[PDB]
Amino acid sequence: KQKVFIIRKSLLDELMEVQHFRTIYHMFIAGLCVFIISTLAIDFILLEFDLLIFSFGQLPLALVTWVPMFLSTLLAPYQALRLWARGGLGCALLAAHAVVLCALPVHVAVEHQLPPASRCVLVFEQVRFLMKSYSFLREAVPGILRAAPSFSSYLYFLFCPTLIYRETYPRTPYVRWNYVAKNFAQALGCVLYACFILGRLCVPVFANMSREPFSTRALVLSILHATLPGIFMLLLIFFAFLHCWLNAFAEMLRFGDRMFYRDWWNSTSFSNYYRTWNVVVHDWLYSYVYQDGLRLLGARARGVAMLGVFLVSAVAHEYIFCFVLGFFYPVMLILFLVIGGMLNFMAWNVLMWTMLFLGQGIQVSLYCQEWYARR
Amino acid sequence: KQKVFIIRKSLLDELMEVQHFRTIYHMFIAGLCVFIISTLAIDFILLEFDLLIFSFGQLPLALVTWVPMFLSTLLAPYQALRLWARGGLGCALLAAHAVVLCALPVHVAVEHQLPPASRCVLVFEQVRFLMKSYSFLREAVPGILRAAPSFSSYLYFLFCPTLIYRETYPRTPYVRWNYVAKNFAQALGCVLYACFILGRLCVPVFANMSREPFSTRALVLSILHATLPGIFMLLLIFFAFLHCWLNAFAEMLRFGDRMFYRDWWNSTSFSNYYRTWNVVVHDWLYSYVYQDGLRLLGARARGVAMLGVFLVSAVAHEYIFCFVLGFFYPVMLILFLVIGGMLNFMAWNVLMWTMLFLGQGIQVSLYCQEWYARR
Amino acid sequence: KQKVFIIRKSLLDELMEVQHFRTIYHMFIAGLCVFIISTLAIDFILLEFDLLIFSFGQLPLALVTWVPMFLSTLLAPYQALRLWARGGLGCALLAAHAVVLCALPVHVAVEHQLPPASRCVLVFEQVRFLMKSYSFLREAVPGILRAAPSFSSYLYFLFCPTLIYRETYPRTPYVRWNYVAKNFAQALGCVLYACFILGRLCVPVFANMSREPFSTRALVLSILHATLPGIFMLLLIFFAFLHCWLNAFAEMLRFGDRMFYRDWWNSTSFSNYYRTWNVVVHDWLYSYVYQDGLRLLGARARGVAMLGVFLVSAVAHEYIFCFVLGFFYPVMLILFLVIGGMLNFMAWNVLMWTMLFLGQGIQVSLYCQEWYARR
Amino acid sequence: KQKVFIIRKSLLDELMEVQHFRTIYHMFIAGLCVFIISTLAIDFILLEFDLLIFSFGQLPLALVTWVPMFLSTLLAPYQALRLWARGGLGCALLAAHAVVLCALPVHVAVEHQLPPASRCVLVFEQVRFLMKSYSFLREAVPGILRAAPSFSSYLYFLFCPTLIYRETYPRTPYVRWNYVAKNFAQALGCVLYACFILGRLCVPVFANMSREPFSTRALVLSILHATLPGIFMLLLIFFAFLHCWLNAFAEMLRFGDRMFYRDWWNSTSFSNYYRTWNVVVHDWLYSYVYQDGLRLLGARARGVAMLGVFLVSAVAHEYIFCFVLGFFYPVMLILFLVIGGMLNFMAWNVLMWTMLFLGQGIQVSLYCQEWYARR
Ligand SMILES: CC(C)c1cccc(C(C)C)c1NC(=O)NCC1(c2ccc(N(C)C)cc2)CCCC1
Ligand SMILES: CC(C)c1cccc(C(C)C)c1NC(=O)NCC1(c2ccc(N(C)C)cc2)CCCC1
Ligand SMILES: CC(C)c1cccc(C(C)C)c1NC(=O)NCC1(c2ccc(N(C)C)cc2)CCCC1
Ligand SMILES: CC(C)c1cccc(C(C)C)c1NC(=O)NCC1(c2ccc(N(C)C)cc2)CCCC1
Ligand SMILES: CC(C)CCC[C@@H](C)[C@H]1CC[C@H]2[C@@H]3CC=C4C[C@@H](O)CC[C@]4(C)[C@H]3CC[C@]12C
Ligand SMILES: CC(C)CCC[C@@H](C)[C@H]1CC[C@H]2[C@@H]3CC=C4C[C@@H](O)CC[C@]4(C)[C@H]3CC[C@]12C
Ligand SMILES: CC(C)CCC[C@@H](C)[C@H]1CC[C@H]2[C@@H]3CC=C4C[C@@H](O)CC[C@]4(C)[C@H]3CC[C@]12C
Ligand SMILES: CC(C)CCC[C@@H](C)[C@H]1CC[C@H]2[C@@H]3CC=C4C[C@@H](O)CC[C@]4(C)[C@H]3CC[C@]12C
Ligand SMILES: CC(C)CCC[C@@H](C)[C@H]1CC[C@H]2[C@@H]3CC=C4C[C@@H](O)CC[C@]4(C)[C@H]3CC[C@]12C
Ligand SMILES: CC(C)CCC[C@@H](C)[C@H]1CC[C@H]2[C@@H]3CC=C4C[C@@H](O)CC[C@]4(C)[C@H]3CC[C@]12C
Ligand SMILES: CC(C)CCC[C@@H](C)[C@H]1CC[C@H]2[C@@H]3CC=C4C[C@@H](O)CC[C@]4(C)[C@H]3CC[C@]12C
Ligand SMILES: CC(C)CCC[C@@H](C)[C@H]1CC[C@H]2[C@@H]3CC=C4C[C@@H](O)CC[C@]4(C)[C@H]3CC[C@]12C
Ligand SMILES: CCCCCCCC/C=C\CCCCCCCC(=O)O
Ligand SMILES: CCCCCCCC/C=C\CCCCCCCC(=O)O
Ligand SMILES: CCCCCCCC/C=C\CCCCCCCC(=O)O
Ligand SMILES: CCCCCCCC/C=C\CCCCCCCC(=O)O
Repeated sequence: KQKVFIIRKSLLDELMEVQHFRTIYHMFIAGLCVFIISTLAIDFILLEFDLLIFSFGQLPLALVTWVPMFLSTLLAPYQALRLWARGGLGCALLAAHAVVLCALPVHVAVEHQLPPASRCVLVFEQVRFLMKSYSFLREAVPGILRAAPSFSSYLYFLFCPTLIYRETYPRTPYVRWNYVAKNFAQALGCVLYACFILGRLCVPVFANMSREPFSTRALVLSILHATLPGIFMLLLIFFAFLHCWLNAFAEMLRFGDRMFYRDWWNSTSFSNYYRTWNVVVHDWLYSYVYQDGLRLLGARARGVAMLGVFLVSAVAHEYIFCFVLGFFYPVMLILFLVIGGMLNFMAWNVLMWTMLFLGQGIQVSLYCQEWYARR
Repeated sequence: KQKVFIIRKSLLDELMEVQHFRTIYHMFIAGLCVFIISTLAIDFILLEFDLLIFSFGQLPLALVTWVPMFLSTLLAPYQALRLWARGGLGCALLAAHAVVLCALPVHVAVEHQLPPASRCVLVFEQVRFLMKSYSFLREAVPGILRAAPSFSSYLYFLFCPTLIYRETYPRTPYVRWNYVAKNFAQALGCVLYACFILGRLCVPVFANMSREPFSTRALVLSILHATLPGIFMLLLIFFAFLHCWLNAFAEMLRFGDRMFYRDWWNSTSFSNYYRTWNVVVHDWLYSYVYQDGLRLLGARARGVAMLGVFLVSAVAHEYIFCFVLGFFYPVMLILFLVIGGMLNFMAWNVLMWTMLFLGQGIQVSLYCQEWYARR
Repeated sequence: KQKVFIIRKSLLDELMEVQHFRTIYHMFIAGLCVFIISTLAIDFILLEFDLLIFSFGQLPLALVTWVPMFLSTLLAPYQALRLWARGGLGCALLAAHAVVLCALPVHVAVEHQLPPASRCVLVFEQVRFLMKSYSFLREAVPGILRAAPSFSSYLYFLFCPTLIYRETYPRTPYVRWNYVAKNFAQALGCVLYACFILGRLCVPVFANMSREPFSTRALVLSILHATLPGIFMLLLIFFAFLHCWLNAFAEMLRFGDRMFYRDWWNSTSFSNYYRTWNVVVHDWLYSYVYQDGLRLLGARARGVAMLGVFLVSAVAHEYIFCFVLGFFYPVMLILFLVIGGMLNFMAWNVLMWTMLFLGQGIQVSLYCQEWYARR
Repeated sequence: KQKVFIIRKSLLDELMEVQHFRTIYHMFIAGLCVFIISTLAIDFILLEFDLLIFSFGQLPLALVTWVPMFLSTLLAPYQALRLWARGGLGCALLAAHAVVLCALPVHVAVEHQLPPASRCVLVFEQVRFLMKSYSFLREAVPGILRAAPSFSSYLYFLFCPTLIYRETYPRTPYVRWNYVAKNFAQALGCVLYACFILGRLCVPVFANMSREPFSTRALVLSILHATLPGIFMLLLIFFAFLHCWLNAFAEMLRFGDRMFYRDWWNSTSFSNYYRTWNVVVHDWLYSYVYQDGLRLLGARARGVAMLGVFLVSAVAHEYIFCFVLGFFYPVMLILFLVIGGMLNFMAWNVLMWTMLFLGQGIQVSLYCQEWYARR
């Protein structure tokens, strides 16, 4: 079974009309308004824009080095498949493409001493492009093996908010530019909220790790003190980059099928949590690793087939982190596995939320430790 | 217009069945589970039961001095009205009743050096009894002025969750003891949550006010650091003593009409906020001060009639606080007035939530300052 | 034969209407009025409230340590039987319940140096709860043994004036609050009468036991001098705690079947005296020891079966006394046995009344001796 | 209206069959049995027969000097009226009769130093004989005044339990000698009970009045200590000499109309108390002073007519007391008047019983004081 596309609307959006959720939304904006008034009134007697100006250090060079990678992932796979579907040298071309964005974004990352944010831009873009380039390839190839995909659909697909290539993509009548303006305003608001959290309740508690004799009193209490930044960081990532950002693009491109996330907050079974969190990357990983592993192995036993998807999911995130902050030690590999093992096999809903709270409380602390032990 | 009673169910209860709210409920229990695991794991290498054992110092003497006050407010008003409705000395008896719980709970509060919690018990009980005793009198008196209320209904009314005396009180078929057991379990859970907040994120930041040279750096930043304890304290008071506790008693006594609070979190207009927060005391204050002021004055201009209710509401809360922690300075009088003036006259919803957040952030800080400057 | 309940009225109550008994009742109130006028006129040139304030020393702590015992005996037996009737761990829970009010009321009695009155409160409450908790268990268990009792009926039963659990309890139309007010007024009057007796005709004769060379002149004459306090103490216990108090609760709870005592004062045979004095505890002891001993033993000879009930009745009262005044020596064990042996086997009515008069004359004297030899 | 005689039975006798009163009766016999066992067991290591042997000092001379007085009151009035009803010297004879028992029982009382008991015998006999001799005279005389009573009826009347002379006296079929034997057994039992009270709870507390500095501490407390002997003395006088003794004679003489006392213990109004206590002397006093005062004065105003009966009643009792113990000071004149004034003019039932209790408590104390201040 390969995914078939329908015209359902993003669950939170149709839910965002129910009044009590507009209240919760307003309560969180009040929370932002409290941080901005208090930080203003304190630092007046300027702001924590220290992070934004620092973190976005070489953002010009980041975007100027994004451009050629985008041009390469645009041209290379299409030309490769087009000549290859005329019966050549494509085998070398797509491999050269696989290299041009496997070395370039690492070279430009390390050799030019990039800050974290403008590093995370390029690393996300390289995984993104690898995923959807390969997706298009594995879709188009079986069509060629009889004893030409439309270019416009490909270029469209490269900006479409989904990683599955269908060259159908059932669309909406028109574009509510008021709605996309609101969505990007909220996305920027979310970035400012995350900036305030990392500037105020994350750094000041963790700046002073130079005064640590390997005691467990400034690690456990610090982890608990940092669990709330942790949960806000994760939940803001969710809202900003899965309901603000992807819905904004799903609007601009007239893209239907806006189910990027089903109710993950309701997930009783942990399988349901994997199923209904970030459904776009889940759909790619499911279609192109699980349902291809099952075919390649021909395995009745998914036991080895799955834990393949989990292993790829585990290395991808550690690669990203290890890349973004230049840290050789994986924590979220070991934490990913130990949380996997706990929630997978070992009102149940509470345990997931608890093991998610510390699931963040650990991530932030153990990183802000070595982000300063390296500085 | 005097209030008429109907068999509607408490809004949050019928809302508590909708699944996303069961999620939020579970998220908050996860929060509690994180505090208990972390406090256990820290203080093992015992608990903050320091507060519970301290705050409930003479709780025995508190309940044993509650008993006679309850016996007096039970007997005195009924006997007085009963002989007074036989044509006597009642005028002296009700005045003696008005004294016996105006002096006794102050005497036993000050002259025995009571802690805060077992002080707040008696002060709530004395205001409670004054309010509903007077309520019964002003209901039954006009019935007597023709040129006898059933006693069982009075003793019932004295325990009924509403402050209006109707001696009808439309009732429910039977008693779901599973539901009341759940409600009291949640109420105790709420007290443990509040204990953890006051023991962990309120006291440790505020213990060190002995090292203050009248700087505004350890007042403003401390107020913002204490805004979140503030909001949790208020919102736990709401859930514990308006949906856990009063619904539990509204169940045990087969009492219908469980509308103690309409959607206050939705209140756009501030008048609506006063209308739909703690509807029981609002209903008493409305019926017996506003609609009686309007009658006494005969005033077309409510301008003096209202600001009477607000003034009584303002002195009552300051009396409680000033009593409970033995503090002569009113803050929430001046704060009550300055917040009144701001939200009353000066998407709007956000401003209320913001001016509520600091509305708490101020109360806690300015008190935990003088609770230690006196100790 | 297990007891079946009927709607008969308490014999003394229906007798209290016959005019000559209203005379005797008035004669005894005259007696009280003589003590109050004379004590007032003497001690003016204040009262014997010395005993009431002393005896009720830590009455606050007594009621606050009563509360958890009541909560435990409410919850534990029901929850245990309920899960045990779902096919568990109940066997441990009821044993933990059997401990929580076997140690707690002894600990709080001895380790806090309680006075006699506020000791007798808790010791009565622990025996009371043990008796009716066990009663409920042994009633409900045989219902479960087929190859759920209503909770409301259990909590009701826990306050019902009878120790047999029936969950039927045939009830009266309504509640004569005038009658219950009268009953509690009489009960308080009885306590004041008993206070006056112990303060005037018991202590002043017995304070001077420091001047005793083991002579029989200040023991026998003192015993006779103290026989009348003795009879008034017993007969006031009868009227206060079997016709004032239990009828007041049998009224408040709409409980029918108010036969707590048949005409004991008429008892010719001593078996009839055991049968018709304090019929509630007699009914429990009969149903759950005699009629269960007969079943367990399968004994045609009740000779060992009875003297079981008598032995339990003998140890229970000595346990109470030994507990209440902290006296290791049993007298009313030996006196209970010697009076048993005399009236059981060895116009006849007179001998019982005589052997009751000294039956009291002994108890008081032999106690007020060692209550001061220990002080 | 002069009294007319009917065949009603003594109220307590027909009441003595109702079972609860047989219980009270047995309770009082138990009380006697306790005094006899305890006095025996004490004085063994003989009895208080000291009083009986002392008080009945010259009882032989008392009876031998009773005889001639009886012979005189028998013969003199009959012979006087018989000759006087033959048309003489009768006017001198009845006057000589009035002297022969007005001087003789005083002479033999004082000049021979008689003890109290054997004095009270003769003083009762002289008032008794005066009353019924005069009664017969005032009955028979109006029959003679037309322009002979049967002797046997007179001699009978002189022993009849009533003071009104009717020479009809409606009689009963026969004589239940079992019943009269029981009555005299009870009468002797009552004398033994009174002896025990005066020997044990009256004298030992009052022997030590030689050690009094005119303090009010050994007068008020002693009066209260002696109120219970007081009430038993009065109530035993009632039972012994109005239900044991007069009913025994009302049996032996086949006399109907045994209403010597209606329910005095029920008397709400004090007029009812005078009406229904000792109805025999009341009937004489009513018939021969009140209904003759009203005739002599012809007074519409009974105000002076009554207070005549009260004055005669007041002097008669003080004469008796003053005679019996040789005490010149009247207390029960002043107490009679002060109790008269209080209960006559100034659930009401209680006050009478209270003012009776002290009404005795005073009498005994104030006498046992001067019975020893004279000895
Ligand atoms: C949030 C994470 C623990 C998680 C839980 C369950 C399932 C998944 C995948 C297989 C869909 C993920 N990982 C993810 O979605 N990674 C991609 C993104 C991501 C989210 C959070 C994090 N952090 C934990 C910082 C990193 C990447 C989504 C939004 C931005 C990219
Ligand atoms: C919460 C408060 C600012 C407020 C806002 C709007 C309207 C009212 C009244 C007129 C109903 C109140 N005050 C109140 O309800 N006082 C009584 C109680 C109360 C609530 C909070 C506080 N604190 C602010 C600690 C004190 C009392 C309700 C729950 C317990 C008693
Ligand atoms: C009064 C006692 C000697 C007695 C005689 C005959 C039968 C019984 C029982 C088996 C019903 C008792 N004991 C009793 O009833 N104990 C319980 C109570 C009791 C009564 C008197 C005493 N005292 C002798 C002080 C102690 C307990 C009843 C009222 C208060 C509790
Ligand atoms: C008992 C007395 C206070 C009293 C109250 C009310 C009415 C009367 C009369 C008018 C019938 C009397 N007095 C009386 O009855 N005197 C005669 C007797 C009497 C009774 C008691 C006393 N004492 C007070 C010792 C003296 C005489 C009756 C039984 C023996 C003679
Ligand atoms: C606009 C700026 C201030 C960011 C606002 C973020 C808020 C409005 C968004 C981001 C994540 C969202 C939450 C994530 C999921 C849940 C759990 C659900 O059971 C209740 C709604 C709730 C709690 C959502 C409410 C709206 C939400 C809180
Ligand atoms: C709070 C501080 C650290 C600001 C954080 C800035 C970074 C972490 C945030 C802000 C804007 C975000 C980016 C905006 C949108 C995109 C395009 C998408 O195709 C890849 C992810 C990427 C590149 C996001 C990654 C995370 C991001 C770069
Ligand atoms: C049981 C213990 C842990 C206390 C739990 C308190 C939680 C479950 C209760 C107390 C107060 C309640 C909240 C108060 C009002 C709102 C605003 C509304 O727009 C969304 C629901 C929400 C957010 C409620 C959800 C449930 C709630 C959070
Ligand atoms: C967190 C720490 C300080 C514990 C706080 C304990 C106090 C503040 C809480 C816990 C239980 C609460 C009480 C329980 C219920 C009642 C009965 C009601 O008729 C008056 C209010 C009153 C008396 C509550 C007042 C507030 C209260 C006393
Ligand atoms: C109200 C205060 C003063 C206490 C009064 C106690 C009196 C009124 C009560 C308590 C015990 C009762 C007594 C106990 C039993 C008997 C024996 C019976 O054969 C006659 C009634 C009699 C004598 C009762 C009469 C009423 C009584 C005496
Ligand atoms: C005369 C002086 C000593 C006063 C005596 C006070 C004591 C002995 C009396 C007064 C009130 C009585 C208590 C009131 C009612 C109850 C509740 C019942 O479920 C158990 C017995 C118990 C607890 C009684 C026991 C005896 C008691 C405690
Ligand atoms: C035979 C010896 C022991 C003397 C016995 C005296 C007793 C049995 C007699 C003498 C006086 C009598 C009492 C006097 C009047 C009353 C008041 C009445 O409302 C109840 C009966 C009662 C209480 C009588 C009961 C029997 C009585 C007590
Ligand atoms: C307790 C001690 C003092 C014994 C008292 C003995 C005296 C007071 C008692 C015992 C027997 C009684 C007497 C027996 C019967 C009679 C005959 C009657 O026609 C006159 C009264 C009279 C004479 C009684 C008067 C009181 C009396 C004399
Ligand atoms: C597993 C690692 C996470 C990789 C993140 C993938 C994000 C989802 C992928 C594609 C949808 C994004 C489409 C809209 C972004 C266009 C912005 C741009 O090109 O600058
Ligand atoms: C304005 C000051 C706030 C006063 C608080 C009043 C609370 C609401 C009043 C009555 C409803 C309470 C009924 C249930 C409580 C019974 C508990 C008890 O009696 O101990
Ligand atoms: C044998 C030892 C005597 C034990 C005494 C037992 C008393 C009779 C038992 C139960 C009936 C009492 C019911 C009314 C009391 C409720 C008062 C309360 O709970 O405080
Ligand atoms: C007012 C002073 C009291 C006087 C007492 C009078 C007693 C009642 C009078 C007469 C009835 C007595 C009849 C039986 C007694 C005969 C005994 C005898 O003669 O020895």
